[PDB]
Amino acid sequence: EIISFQHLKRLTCLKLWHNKIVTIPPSITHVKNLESLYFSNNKLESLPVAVFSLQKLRCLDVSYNNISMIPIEIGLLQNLQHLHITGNKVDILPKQLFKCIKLRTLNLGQNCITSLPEKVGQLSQLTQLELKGNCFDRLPAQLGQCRMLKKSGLVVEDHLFDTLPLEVKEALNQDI
Amino acid sequence: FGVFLSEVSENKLREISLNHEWTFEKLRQHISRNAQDKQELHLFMLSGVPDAVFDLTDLDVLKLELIPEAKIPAKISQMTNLQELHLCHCPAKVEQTAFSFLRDHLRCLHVKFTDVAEIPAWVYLLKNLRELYLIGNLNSENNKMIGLESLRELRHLKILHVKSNLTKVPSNITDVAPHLTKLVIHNDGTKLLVLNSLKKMMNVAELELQNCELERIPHAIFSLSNLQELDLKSNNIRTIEEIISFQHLKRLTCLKLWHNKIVTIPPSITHVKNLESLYFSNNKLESLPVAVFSLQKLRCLDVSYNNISMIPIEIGLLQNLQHLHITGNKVDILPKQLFKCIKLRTLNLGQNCITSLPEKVGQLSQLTQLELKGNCFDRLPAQLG
Repeated sequence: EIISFQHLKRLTCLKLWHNKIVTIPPSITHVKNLESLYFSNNKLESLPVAVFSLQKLRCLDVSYNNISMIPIEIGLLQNLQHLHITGNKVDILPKQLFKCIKLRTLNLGQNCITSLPEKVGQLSQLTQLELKGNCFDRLPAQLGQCRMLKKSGLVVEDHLFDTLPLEVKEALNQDI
Repeated sequence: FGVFLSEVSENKLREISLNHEWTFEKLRQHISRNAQDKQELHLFMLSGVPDAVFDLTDLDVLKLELIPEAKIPAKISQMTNLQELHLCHCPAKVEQTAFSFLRDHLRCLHVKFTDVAEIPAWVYLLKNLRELYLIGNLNSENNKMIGLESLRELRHLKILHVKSNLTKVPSNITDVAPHLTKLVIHNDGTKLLVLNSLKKMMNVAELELQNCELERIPHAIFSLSNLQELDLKSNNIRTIEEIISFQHLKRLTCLKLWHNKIVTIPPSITHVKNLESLYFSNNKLESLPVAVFSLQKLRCLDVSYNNISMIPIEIGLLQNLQHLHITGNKVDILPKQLFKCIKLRTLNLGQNCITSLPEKVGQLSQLTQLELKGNCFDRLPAQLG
């Protein structure tokens, strides 16, 4: 009962997994000091829509799930850090994460993504972006603007090391 | 005296001995590999496993080959940087208290090289696997039944891989699983395949049906919308299939097939506009391929292992090609437009005793890999320099 959580407003890192989570309630406004939430072993398809009320979160509760998007709360996340958006099917990803810079882990399995715009080349504070399962053969130029970050999940082969020998080759060769 | 006949009492001494001489000083100096630190150990000789091997903290992969025994306690819960484990002709049926940290953190394996009776079962039901390596396992149609609901259901399952069996459908009703992205199978015997796969496995980015005897490609493969394959290596592909389904699937980006019987390709190869990497070999061709100069995205020239007397005037296509490969021919002439491209990195033209090179090779100053065999090799001009 989240009216009790209105008096328990200092739950800063709520964590709970290995459970029967159907969905999350909309009253998660009632915890302002919350700065990180992460779950696992949850069954869903609908999007968590009450996330933009809480401005402080740095982790997402999105492992062992079934999801098709990241929701419209993307415009207000700035101080966030962790995205283990894993167990999904989506190709599109919204062009929003050039605004937020503090996020450092895109631990995103199961996404055969196609495009990675300026949002992937803007985040200097990031250093990690996991992906397995991909076309991995579009390989955009914004990855050339990624020398501040170091390592991705699977992309380091000669498919990216033969496209664009001036941007990404000089990037991932001056980095090491 | 009757003590020394009982074999379990001798198993006691071999277990105490193999715990004895594998100290930390001996075992921890043995670890060596480059990408991941695989603990090799002579496990065919090791009848019982050691346990001081669990006292090593930078070990993330290791291999088990020909064990009689089964020992792995929850002691390796502490060194939970492990993500995959090789087991081959190897059971380990001790696993109740240790099931949870391998259920979560371990996501991959090499469970190959068994029969169809001694098959580990816990690997079926730990819900967080990503890549399966199940080869050398002679899966008959009574052995199709061992593919059950949990590996049908589970989350992260990237790939699986099957080799050298009588199999034609190991478990393709698994296809509701959300990460089938590379399905690779070996040693087909027939041309039969199940229709449930392509309309429910909506997510394969690769497929490698090596060592088949088909000439068929699934024409109904249009449902899966992000695919970069057609691979049927080691197959007599006589004439290729209906390509307007490949016009629907214009997102074919890495099409490659060889050890084949390609006569010619129809001009529907223009239809895959998003095709950047393409390499063939081992096919009989002398004719000039027609529609090849429409593939603007290209990076490789799929003309390996076929003779050519006159290469076509199609090098006005190659703005951004990256690799040559042209092998087994006799030609001495090449047109001028190769100074258009600066993108290529391999002069890869085997078996051409060509005369010399024009000014266009001075285009490719940043190039570092040149390949030929046989030349006039007497001019060798300064545009190479």
